[PDB]
Amino acid sequence: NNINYLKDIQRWENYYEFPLRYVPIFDVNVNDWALELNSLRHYLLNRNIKFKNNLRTRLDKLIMDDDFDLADNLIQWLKSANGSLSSTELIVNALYSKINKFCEDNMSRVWNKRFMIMETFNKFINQYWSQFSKLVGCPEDDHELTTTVFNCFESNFLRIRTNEIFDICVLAYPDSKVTLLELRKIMKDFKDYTNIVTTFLSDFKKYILNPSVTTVDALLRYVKTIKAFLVLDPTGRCLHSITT
Amino acid sequence: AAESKNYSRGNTTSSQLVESLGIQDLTMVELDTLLSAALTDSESYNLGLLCSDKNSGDILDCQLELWYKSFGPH
Amino acid sequence: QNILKILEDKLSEVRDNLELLDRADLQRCSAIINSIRSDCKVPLAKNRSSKKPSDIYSILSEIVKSAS
Amino acid sequence: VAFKALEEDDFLKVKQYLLKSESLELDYDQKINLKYLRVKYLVKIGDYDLSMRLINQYVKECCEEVADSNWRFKFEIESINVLLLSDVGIRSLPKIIKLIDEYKEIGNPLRCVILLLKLCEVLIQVGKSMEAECLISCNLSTILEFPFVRKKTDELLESLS
Amino acid sequence: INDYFIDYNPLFPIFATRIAKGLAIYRVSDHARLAVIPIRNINLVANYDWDTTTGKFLSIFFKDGTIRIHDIFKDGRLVSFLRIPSTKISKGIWDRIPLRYEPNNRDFACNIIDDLPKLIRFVKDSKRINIVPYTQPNSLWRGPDEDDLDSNEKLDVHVVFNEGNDKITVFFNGDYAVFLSVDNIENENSLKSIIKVQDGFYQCFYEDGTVQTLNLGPLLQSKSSVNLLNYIMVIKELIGYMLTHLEFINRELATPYLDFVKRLCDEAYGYGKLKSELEALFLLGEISCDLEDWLCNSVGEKNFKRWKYLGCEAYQKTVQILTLIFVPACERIIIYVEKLRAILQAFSIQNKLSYTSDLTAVEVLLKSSQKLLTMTLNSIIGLGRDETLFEKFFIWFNDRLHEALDEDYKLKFQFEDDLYFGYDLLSYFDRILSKKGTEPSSIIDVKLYRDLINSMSDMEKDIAQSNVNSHIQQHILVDLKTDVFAQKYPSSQINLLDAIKLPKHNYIVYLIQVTKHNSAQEPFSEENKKKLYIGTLKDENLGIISKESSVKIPALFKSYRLSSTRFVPNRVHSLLRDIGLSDSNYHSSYIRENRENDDFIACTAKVSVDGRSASLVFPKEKQ
Repeated sequence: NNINYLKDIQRWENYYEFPLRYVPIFDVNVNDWALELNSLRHYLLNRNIKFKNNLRTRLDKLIMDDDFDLADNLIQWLKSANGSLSSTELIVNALYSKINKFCEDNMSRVWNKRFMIMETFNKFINQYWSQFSKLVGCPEDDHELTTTVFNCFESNFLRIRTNEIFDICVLAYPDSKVTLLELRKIMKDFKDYTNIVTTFLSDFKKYILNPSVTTVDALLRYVKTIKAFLVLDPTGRCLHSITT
Repeated sequence: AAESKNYSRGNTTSSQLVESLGIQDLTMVELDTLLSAALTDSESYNLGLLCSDKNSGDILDCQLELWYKSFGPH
Repeated sequence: QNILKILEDKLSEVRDNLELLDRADLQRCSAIINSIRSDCKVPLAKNRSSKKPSDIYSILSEIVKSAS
Repeated sequence: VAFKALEEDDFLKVKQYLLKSESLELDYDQKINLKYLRVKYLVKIGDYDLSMRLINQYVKECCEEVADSNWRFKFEIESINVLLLSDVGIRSLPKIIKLIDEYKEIGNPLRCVILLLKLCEVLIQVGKSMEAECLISCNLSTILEFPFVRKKTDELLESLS
Repeated sequence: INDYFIDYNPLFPIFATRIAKGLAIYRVSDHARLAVIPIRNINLVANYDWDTTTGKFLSIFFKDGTIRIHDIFKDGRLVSFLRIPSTKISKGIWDRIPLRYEPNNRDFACNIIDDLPKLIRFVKDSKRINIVPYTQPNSLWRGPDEDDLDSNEKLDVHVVFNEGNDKITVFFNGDYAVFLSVDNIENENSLKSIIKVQDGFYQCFYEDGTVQTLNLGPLLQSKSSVNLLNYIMVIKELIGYMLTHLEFINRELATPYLDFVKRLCDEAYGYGKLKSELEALFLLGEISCDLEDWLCNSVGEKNFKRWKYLGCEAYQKTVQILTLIFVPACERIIIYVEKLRAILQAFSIQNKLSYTSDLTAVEVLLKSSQKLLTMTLNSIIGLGRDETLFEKFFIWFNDRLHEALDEDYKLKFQFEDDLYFGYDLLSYFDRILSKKGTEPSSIIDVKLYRDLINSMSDMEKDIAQSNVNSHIQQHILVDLKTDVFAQKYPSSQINLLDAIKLPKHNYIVYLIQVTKHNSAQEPFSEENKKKLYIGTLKDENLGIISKESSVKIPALFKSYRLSSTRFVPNRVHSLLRDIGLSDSNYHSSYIRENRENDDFIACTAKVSVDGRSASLVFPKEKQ
């Protein structure tokens, strides 16, 4: 009941195996010592919920501060334990959190660049993909994992652009025109369009439809959105919804 | 990614609730209740049979739980 | 139970006495095949579709509109 | 009258009525009530091997012969009660949770609360009454609105004390 | 625009200025008038407060006890009128707290009101009777703004302070009122300024330097307690909602129909003679000379169609309002009082507080509302029989009337269609022509309905006062008045002027007048100088941070009342540039309105608090 952190189990392991060096009892060819260690680790995983949660938080923190070696040791420890918390779920969540934060850091409010999603993906791959492949153990040339990572990057790019579409269309236009055309290449579902308009109305009505705002600037910004969305949407159905 | 698409469009689902309660392992919880007190011989062979099962799941958990009950602190 | 859990994975060929499992499709296919061999309940799955509650007048106007 | 007699522990009266049940010509709605009455009476006596073999047959034919969901639920919770009363309620955990999230979407408050009491009753017979008290305390406000579960709710409170 | 007034809207570049004709609104960028609020006397207005959460509305406080709120965006249109029972207002603050009820698995308290279809109102215009969706009386200024994507329900709390006695009154949602009695009534200290720390946390600052803290935190953190507050407000509204419609049918449907019957029958022919004559007409067909005059001259064709039109709406519209209004409302009353009972019972066990609130008040309302639903259903069945008796009467009355006016009418309807046709025809006469029928309650027992609803409404005020106020007050803690400045200044009499909170910052900036206490051993020292020390306190625990620096007043500014200074946030520097950029009658050197008006000081005190500064304005009230 006194175990709360990984460092506690490592020092207890050292505490138990301290006499092992001075008296050899475990045969080299049989990994007996490892068997009960994994057994005790498995029970601690499957009996102590607080330890399980602490391991989740510790791994998330370690992957966040780029302590890759200790994270690899943690993953090795979990795999050896073979508990009800498999390392596959943890690395998935850790990778997903890391890519989200990297996306938030990098492609926030930057719209002048063209094909920047490729630039972001390449920069992230060169910075972390080799370390991530070492953590998982899969070959560096895993094509379908890179494809899924790219698909998540563009989904994150879409989500950020949906959030910022108001400042995108009102202020930066027409300087942000290029990324609007790139955005056009991504949107494919009716839900994407209904979310893009209902957010854009919400902010525009929040900010522009104030009577405290001058009417001349309100119209000037309004037509700026009209041309921006017209270039974004050749059909103009969203323009009709906005106009109505 | 698919779950995030719905999430974009946490402890909200019941699976996390049962995970939080710490009752995920059906057999381990059941034997923990059964061993609470005793240890009648007729039952003990039945529990020992579970440890000596030809094929099962968390067999190692039951073995060490039985060891804790037999020779642990009390 | 674990032995049956194993059979929940690799069994896909319809090999009789399916009722002790918990997979309906294999049971339904077995029921379909057993009927054809005999010549028997093709129980169709009801689509459990699923939101605004609206007001009284909107409901009443809806029913009189659909009445005609 | 028989249901009232069951509550007042008039086992002689309900036993004699069940004899009439097997040889009467009854409507389906009357059939299920006496079919359901027989299950509740058998739980009171104490014999559970017969009742358990009997109740699952009822619900299985309560989903194929007639697609009656309301009578499927009332029969289902009786299977939970007989299990947990026999000091083995852990087997019911997959079944109750499947009904909890299913009825959360439906939104019937009675269905949600009655499952909470069965969930709470399970958690206190495992040795983990600590979190059961924590769960019941947060939801104590919304479970007193239902009168017929108050007696089971109040009785559980004295157990926790 | 030169004035010592004006509070800037934190969320939009708009200010509220004061002019002679009323409260005025001018855009900062254009100096263009936007709205005018007609106010009679400035002295009656205790203070005005803007909307912190949304900024679309504006609040005005009157000294007598009325709160009036106008929206800026609708050209200053009045949107709601508020009253507080017998309260003298000194200074009020309006706050909007948005609730966040994130979905949690441990919360099994599902809602079914959303599930039940929403009610509808009955409103009749001049042309016809129309039916519109139901809207709460205060929902127009509380409804989910089209602007707020975060449409989370917002708790509306109005806090009221009474002058001369320092009594604290808190007002919720515009209907429910809670009274809190302060223990420190020994000193009649005027309240200088109100500062809001976060949602539901307020600090009050009096002239003597004592600080009083009101905390809504425990109430906000208890999910059930807020629901208790919401439920008791709904129950009172719906009871009046039924009562509003009950007087509608009595005034619009019942009385006009009966008055037409009375004028056409009693004023023309009489009741007792008519009933006997009509039965003779029904059985024998004997029409006297006088009665034929009544059919031709009094009734005629013109009133007959009106009689049918008035009668049909008197019954067919009456049943609609009983089924579409009363039944859904009475079910909703029952569901809410049942939830009302459950909440109080739980906290009687959960708190385990020694004092208990009796539940007989709830039980009486439960049976009374249950009595109503049984009683309305009896009427709906009753009006069903009335329609049958109604129609059978006129289908025969059509036949007699036209025969008297045509002498060649071909009788289309036949009595042989129905066997008991006579009994229904006669039974209508007794209902419409009798001493009980003469009363306005002939159609429905309006008096019994009016008494029963008022019985619940009067009892509903009892449950709110006796029990709900007891529970809300317990969850409300009022911090005792304390002196913080004594530790830094223990030998000085402290005079407090004003203090505000700088947004996005957790520090309290205050302006104080420090006068050293002169002991009885130092006679008549000239060090009785009023020092306008300014310091900072952390918003939570009011802890001193920086050493106070005494601002040196120039000798030219000693002829002004320093006590009347107030804080002015949100870029006062913008107006200074615009004054010189606008060809107005206002000159900046000091902002002066011409050469013949009062001069007001704009002390832009650059108090560098972690690199940031505020702004002050010094009013002119010459001593």
